Amino acid sequence: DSTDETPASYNLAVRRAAPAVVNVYNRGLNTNSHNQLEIRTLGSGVIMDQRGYIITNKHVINDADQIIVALQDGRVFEALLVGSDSLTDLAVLKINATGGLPTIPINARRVPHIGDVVLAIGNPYNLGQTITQGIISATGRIGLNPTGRQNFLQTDASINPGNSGGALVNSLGELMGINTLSFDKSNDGETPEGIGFAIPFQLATKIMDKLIRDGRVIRGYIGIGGREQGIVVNEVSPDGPAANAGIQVNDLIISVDNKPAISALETMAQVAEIRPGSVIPVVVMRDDKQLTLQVTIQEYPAT
Amino acid sequence: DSTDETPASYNLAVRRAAPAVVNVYNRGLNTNSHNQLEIRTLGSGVIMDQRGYIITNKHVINDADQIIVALQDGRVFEALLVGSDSLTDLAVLKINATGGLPTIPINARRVPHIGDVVLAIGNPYNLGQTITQGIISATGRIGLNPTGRQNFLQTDASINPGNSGGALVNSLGELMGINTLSFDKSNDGETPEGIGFAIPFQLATKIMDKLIRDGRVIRGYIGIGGREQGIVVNEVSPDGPAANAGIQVNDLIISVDNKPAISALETMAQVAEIRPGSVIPVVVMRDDKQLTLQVTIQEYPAT
Amino acid sequence: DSTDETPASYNLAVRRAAPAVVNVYNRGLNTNSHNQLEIRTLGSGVIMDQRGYIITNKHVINDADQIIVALQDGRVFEALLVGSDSLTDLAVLKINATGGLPTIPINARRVPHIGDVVLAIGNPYNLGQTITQGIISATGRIGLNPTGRQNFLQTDASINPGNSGGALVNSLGELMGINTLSFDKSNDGETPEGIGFAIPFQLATKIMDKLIRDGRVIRGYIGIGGREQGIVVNEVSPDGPAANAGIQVNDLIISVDNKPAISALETMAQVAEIRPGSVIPVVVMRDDKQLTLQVTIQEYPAT
Amino acid sequence: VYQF
Amino acid sequence: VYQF
Amino acid sequence: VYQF
Repeated sequence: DSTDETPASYNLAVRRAAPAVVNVYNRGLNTNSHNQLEIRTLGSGVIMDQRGYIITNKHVINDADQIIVALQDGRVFEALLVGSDSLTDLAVLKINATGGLPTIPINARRVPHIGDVVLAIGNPYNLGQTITQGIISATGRIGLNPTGRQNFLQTDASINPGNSGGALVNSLGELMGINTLSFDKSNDGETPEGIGFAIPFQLATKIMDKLIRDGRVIRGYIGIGGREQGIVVNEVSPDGPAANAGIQVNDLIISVDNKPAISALETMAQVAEIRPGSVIPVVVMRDDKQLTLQVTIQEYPAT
Repeated sequence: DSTDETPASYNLAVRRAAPAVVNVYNRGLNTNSHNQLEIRTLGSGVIMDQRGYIITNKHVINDADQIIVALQDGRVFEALLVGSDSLTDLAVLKINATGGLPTIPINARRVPHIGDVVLAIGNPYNLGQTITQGIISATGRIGLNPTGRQNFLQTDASINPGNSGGALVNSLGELMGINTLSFDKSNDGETPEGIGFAIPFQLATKIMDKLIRDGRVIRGYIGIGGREQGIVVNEVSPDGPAANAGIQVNDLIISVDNKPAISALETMAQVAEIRPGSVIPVVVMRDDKQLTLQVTIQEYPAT
Repeated sequence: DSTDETPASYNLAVRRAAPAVVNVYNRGLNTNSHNQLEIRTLGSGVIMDQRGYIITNKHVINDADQIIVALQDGRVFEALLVGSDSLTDLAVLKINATGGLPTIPINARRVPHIGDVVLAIGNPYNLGQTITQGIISATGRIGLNPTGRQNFLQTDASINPGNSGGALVNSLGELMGINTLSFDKSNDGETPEGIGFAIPFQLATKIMDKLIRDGRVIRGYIGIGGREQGIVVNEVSPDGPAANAGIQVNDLIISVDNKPAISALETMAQVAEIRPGSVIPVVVMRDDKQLTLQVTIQEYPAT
Repeated sequence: VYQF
Repeated sequence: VYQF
Repeated sequence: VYQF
């Protein structure tokens, strides 16, 4: 009836990770503004390392005349847009590294498991830093849009506008992902509950490392469209690889680059890895004939 | 600052129970379809035992030209509708039992407690198997509809369309219930949050066992309507028991079948247990007189 | 594969705190009613001590012709309105103390931490006592309205209509706060998820103690309005302190009452503490001149 | 209100 | 904005 | 449906 007892708490995870999570403000001029900065959109960001590199969502910082980063300790910075990637909806920011910067705990050896308790940390509706608790509902989710699918952690940790670009962490404080999107599909007009997505941390890292190295993310481009044995070529793919190879639409591609092609997704990934300008074999079955065409890859067209 | 630490997780419960939870697809022909199967509605199901008997919601499989059951391991079956019951909104399906089938952990000795952590497992919006975490908010809930009340576990584990017929489990993986309904009542037009209901597992079991034994669920029928000492008879109850007994409306029934009748709910349950065709005493106070009328029960009219 | 295992549960916290949480019914006569009591609004309440003093929200009991308090053990009382305070949205009720009353576990030495697991206990949509689980998302939140800011615990424990005046507790059963408000701001028309506020328990206590001592809450009133070094006076403040002191608007108040005035919030609190009728120094910089005016405080005007 |  |  |  009296308590020397200890309340179940995730405060430790909070104390470890929260300081590294920042408030990102996208400020823009308005014809209305008449020379006065106004907040277009706002969200969150994660301080990845002490050099002052910050991860956030691209849609948070799009078309910004100024980007402001606010730390929980009071410090305010103006940030440099290192680069962004529409495909992953990621963007990297840079800030003054003098003194000390808090960093988000990362553990590359950690395997996120379905059912893991996670906290979402961000700045919903600009109320200030909010911590919500949920679990990992799923992994490898395509998201709301089937096409151009990307791996997503799904979580029922409450996510609202302002949470974008913020962190998802486990009870140990380790970064699990970057909260990006929530599901709103009408489906009879009701409101979807407890369904939000995060870019997995491993992907976040790789993309950040590529945006710091180059102003953008560099991928190989074949310029074809098709749906999932073998794969069918539907897209016109005009110019570039399609012209260089003179590919014929309506054909099925058995294998490419000393590797099998059962699923287009595993294939599309492979295509992106390869450097731009390289030429490799493509195996298609046209009229039940094993035809082979040489083709030059090129850097993925900017979005 | 480094972790050999273990993340708080419900993965164990997930690994124990999830495989037994299936994707249920109700496919129907359309005048539009022109001979092509289209998904009318979709939901989830629980594999109760290795014979391949599956529990799901009735409203999920209603008016199905075909019912498809998809396991998480990839296996797909077409299922036989063993039977359904409007009253509990339950239905049982049967599938090919060759090889091995995963079963949902059941523990009949387990007592669900308010405050127990639970996971909801199902296929919301057909995104794939989703795990949401909540607690048992209440037990013995009537639901949205007061009349014909049934016991419901109430949970704040996020439930969406697609979750119907799926499983609610505790941290040990044990089946707590079958997710059935969520609360949407306007009440000023706002959206109710974290309020969903599940058929308790004990009831699920009893009903499944009755649907496997007979094509339907068999109950005793008195054909009367009334509100809650003694109970008042309001309903016309035309024909059957009411005619056979020639019951007089506006009378109060003190007791029946060697048992007291303080509440109609405890009484209505009793009536359902008794086999159809049996005759027992009914005690009513009409004009302050202890009148007794003999009456023959009959099987509850199909819905 | 078999379980002597123990399900993760918050039942203990439930068993300790729930009995003290009551159903509060605000009943009022209608022109429609024609002499019949109807429920205007309903909510919850917390039994603070065995004398039968109950905390609830003011908006729950406003304009009540009768107030009914229902305990979970079945007991029903009619309650006396001890007092209410618009500022904190709190109200205190009194009921018959004969026999035994359950009390909400309070631990004044306990420090609520961000990330602490908490349960919300209340009567949403009058379904009966509902328990939802969340964490403490934040502390010291102003709420939906910036002006007249009050400290709020923010929680993602599901809160719905009916939860107002009920309790927020930790896993030990200790009272963390009084659920009061949830966030509904359109912000593009979507529905905010997992964002609700509670009056911190410490404040609840102080206010209850003041409402029992006097019919109301007594505060000092300066009658000025201003926004956040030094503070600027904007409000007319007609009569009372402003006239008595003959304060001049557009001036900045450096310090008051042997204490510094960097922020108006820390200052406004101080003003409220001081007893009505007292006179203290006020230091303002007008035209870069350190002018001083004597002024008499008065009891805050009723709302 | 209850039918059985 | 704050009145007291 | 997939372009790459």
